[PDB]
Amino acid sequence: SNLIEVFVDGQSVMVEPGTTVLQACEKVGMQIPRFCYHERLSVAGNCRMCLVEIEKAPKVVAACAMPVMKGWNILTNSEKTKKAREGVMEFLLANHPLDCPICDQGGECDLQDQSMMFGSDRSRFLEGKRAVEDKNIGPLVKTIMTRCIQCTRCIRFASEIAGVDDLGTTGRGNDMQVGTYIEKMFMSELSGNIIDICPVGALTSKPYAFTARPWETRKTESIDVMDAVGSNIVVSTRTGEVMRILPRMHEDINEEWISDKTR
Amino acid sequence: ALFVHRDTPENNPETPFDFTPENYKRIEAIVKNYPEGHKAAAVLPVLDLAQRQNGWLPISAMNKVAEILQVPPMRVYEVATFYTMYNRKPVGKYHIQVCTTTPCMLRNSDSILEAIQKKLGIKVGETTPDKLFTLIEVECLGACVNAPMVQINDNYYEDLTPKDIEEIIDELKAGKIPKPGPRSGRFSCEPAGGLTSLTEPPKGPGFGVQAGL
Amino acid sequence: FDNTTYKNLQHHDYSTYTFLDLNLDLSKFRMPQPSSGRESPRH
Amino acid sequence: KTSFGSLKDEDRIFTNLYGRHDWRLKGAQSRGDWYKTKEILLKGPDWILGEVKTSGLRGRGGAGFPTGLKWSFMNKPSDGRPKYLVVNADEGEPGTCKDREIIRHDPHKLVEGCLVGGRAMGARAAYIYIRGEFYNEASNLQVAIREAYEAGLIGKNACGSGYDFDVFVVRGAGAYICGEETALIESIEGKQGKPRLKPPFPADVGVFGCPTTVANVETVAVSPTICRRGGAWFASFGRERNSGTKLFNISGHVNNPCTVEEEMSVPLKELIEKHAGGVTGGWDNLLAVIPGGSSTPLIPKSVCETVLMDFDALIQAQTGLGTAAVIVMDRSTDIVKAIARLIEFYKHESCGQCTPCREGVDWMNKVMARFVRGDARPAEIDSLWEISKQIEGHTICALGDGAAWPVQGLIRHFRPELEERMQQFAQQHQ
Ligand SMILES: Cc1cc2nc3c(=O)[nH]c(=O)nc-3n(C[C@H](O)[C@H](O)[C@H](O)COP(=O)(O)O)c2cc1C
Ligand code: SF4
Ligand code: SF4
Ligand code: SF4
Ligand code: FES
Ligand code: FES
Ligand SMILES: [K+]
Repeated sequence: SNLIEVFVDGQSVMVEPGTTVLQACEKVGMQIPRFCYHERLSVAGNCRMCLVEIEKAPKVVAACAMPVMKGWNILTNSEKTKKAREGVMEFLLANHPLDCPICDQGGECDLQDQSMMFGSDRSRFLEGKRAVEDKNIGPLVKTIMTRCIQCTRCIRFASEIAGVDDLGTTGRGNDMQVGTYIEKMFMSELSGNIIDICPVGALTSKPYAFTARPWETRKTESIDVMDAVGSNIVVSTRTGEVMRILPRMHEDINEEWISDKTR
Repeated sequence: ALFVHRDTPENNPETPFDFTPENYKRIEAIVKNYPEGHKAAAVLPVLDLAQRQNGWLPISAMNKVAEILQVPPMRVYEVATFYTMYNRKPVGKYHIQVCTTTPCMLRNSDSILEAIQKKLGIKVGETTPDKLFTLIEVECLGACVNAPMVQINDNYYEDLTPKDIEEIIDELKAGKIPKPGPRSGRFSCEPAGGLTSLTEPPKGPGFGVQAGL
Repeated sequence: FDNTTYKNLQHHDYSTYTFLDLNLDLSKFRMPQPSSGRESPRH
Repeated sequence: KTSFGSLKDEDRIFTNLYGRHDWRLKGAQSRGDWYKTKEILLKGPDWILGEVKTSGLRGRGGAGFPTGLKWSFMNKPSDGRPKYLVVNADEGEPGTCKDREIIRHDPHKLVEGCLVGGRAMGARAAYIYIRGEFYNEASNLQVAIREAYEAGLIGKNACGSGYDFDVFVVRGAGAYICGEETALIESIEGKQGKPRLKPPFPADVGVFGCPTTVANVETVAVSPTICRRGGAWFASFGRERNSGTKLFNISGHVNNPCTVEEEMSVPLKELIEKHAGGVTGGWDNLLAVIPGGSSTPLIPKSVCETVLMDFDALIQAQTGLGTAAVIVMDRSTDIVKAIARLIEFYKHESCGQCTPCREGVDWMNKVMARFVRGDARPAEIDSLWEISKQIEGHTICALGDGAAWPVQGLIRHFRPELEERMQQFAQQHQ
């Protein structure tokens, strides 16, 4: 009808106009690497981890933002794509702190996992690293902002989803910092969700701090009873004890969010 | 300098700032330059107007602008910290800004930089105890052919030598206002030693007009 | 015909509010602005 | 024609380049500005766009896209939104300072260009974005706009043609990245000067979300003359696909650094010798030239001996015309430090939005700082080359490219000099 034909590694796909290159790859069952893109937030296109090669085109495109055109062949595993990912991963890790053993994201970190699958296996950065001061934004969300990779997910979530315009970027260049600028607390009934959408250990659950690692927890898919919405949750347990509460995706109820009482 | 604000007695949300009546009329004209429904476009000119009235931008000045335009205060904080012409700390009365990018560096911007430091007895980034001068380096000021040069407040002083800059500070320190422009012998961007072009009188109206217009 | 003097000396007299005063001056010449239809994107 | 570079005064456009005549409306009118402008507006946009197309004019802001085709993207039926012309007077590329002279000495050329250009695009107003540092230049331009309003040249019934047009001036606040066309648009909208991804392209979604064309000051200011005198006249200067006259800034190690207008495709040597008084200490003292602002890669004395100043000639020499800001360096120049300071410039201007520039440009800066002292190993030169390639073509805007190209120029032509510093350092600290 109004669908158009594109190719992902030569496999034909029929997509609605406006579908992005990243969304076309989902249909054939490929997940393009990402950091800044989140399907429930506005497109940002700043991390550049989603860069992919379109056949015959000399420039890689940001799959998360680029609308796919008719007849395009998206080469998701070509050397030009692979070298783009290795280059971006190299820049993301250049200033990242060597924190994994003390970092609570360790074991369920997108930076770790996409470094394993898409990055290089070693470093050639021979300088010193950036270090930034931490921001206090309440008793729920701990900030270790040296780990931040400036994806701006928290800013976009706070503004669009929570309707709170208290998070932004201050400064410029390598010294651009995410935060409130002034001493402010980010206290919203949905605030705890920035822990989930932050890809790194920059934002973490203060109550959960240091207590468990993700591989050792048992997951129980259950229902919230703090209100009458019936939000779908996952109860993380370990050796008989409840460790934390996570959202469970349900498009018709809570999507992938929960309230701060539930959390 | 830092990009996080910590309240202090000189700089806190209750530091008194407000636009004068004259500046509110100017604010109205600034806001009228943009489509209705997009008043956020007035953030840059109105922060600058606040700084022109006050000299710098206390956090209370930032909050006033956010209140006038009905933009979240954070969105004004982002602008204030992004653009380098906004002073988030008090500066000296005469903000001396020495270009040190390669074209000016190639024409001995260092000699200018040391000329000012010995004269005022300060290092880059500092303010004199009498709070009259503040020295900082800056990137290309768009006057490269007249290098080396400095900008003091809104004025450019160009084709400088160590003597010329020491003289300018004496005039400023003496209550006088030196004349902006090249200090060598030429007027603007012309070759020194005689123009190599534009010596014939310019043509009058209608010269060269294509047929049938 | 004169070609040996600088004819751009008016900016030796410009002050702090020169640009904003001219903008205020031009306010009466502008055409009415277009409207997005709402007070702001947050309305 | 096979040789270029002897432009006569009668063929020059910016005839008050040096500010030796009255810059106000009476003086500009006496020099031919604002002449038969009503006739041009009534000729129609298709005629104007046709004239610019045949002139061969290309963008004078850096990238140099064909101007006639770029402006034609706006020649589409109004879809309810206002259409805008944004004039880029940010003038930020180091070594570049030509747009400063148009603004303060020939403002009425810029104003008439906005009107003529705006009519071609079907635009209701022009926003002139000018860097905040140029305060006096903005005041001059603001005075000229007032005269054009008081004379009915713009405003309601602009030039008596029945077309309404406004000319707003908006000042920057200190940011080289606001010269990028989409970062400029974001800046007018009251946000941080962070570029937008493409698509959408400004002709579809621009300032305030409306169809917009961003044009450099020099591109706009020549258009009334191209229309008055015809695109055939303009196209008769310079090599084919490199047409017209261009403003050149010659700075650095020359006897008489100056701004001058000259024909495209002029030899770089002739331009330096004829107008700037030659290289300081003689032509044999020349080390390198950055032909077109800091973003373009440098070329060594051997290449400059015969290169022509235009887009295709300089592309062939592995560089670019850029803004035609010619930065000359002589054999007394610490060439590594000169380029290191440019990387330091880009480090301070990156908006920080996207990873390869935010992190990568600061990384090259740290490496360059070590190359100046030789506190490095020769294996790091190829590492730095690969780092620059990882930045180029992977960023949102071309600032990432403009930081990588200077580095590639240094490694391309001065690799042995980089390795000499590493040798000297290694001997001393043993
Ligand atoms: C970092 C950066 C800075 C730029 N600065 C300017 C500038 O100061 N003036 C300008 O005209 N174009 C500048 N540009 C180019 C603009 O993005 C755009 O290409 C230009 O305004 C188009 O105008 P034109 O086609 O008439 O040349 C810059 C681009 C980048 C990436
Ligand atoms: S965020 Fe991920 S990569 Fe960074 S320290 Fe934590 S676990 Fe390691
Ligand atoms: S704190 Fe986390 S979510 Fe926010 S910008 Fe940094 S990495 Fe992204
Ligand atoms: S390349 Fe640099 S200046 Fe351009 S968008 Fe990315 S971070 Fe900003
Ligand atoms: S996921 Fe596309 S640039 Fe971040
Ligand atoms: S390098 Fe100093 S004004 Fe351009
Ligand atoms: K997290």
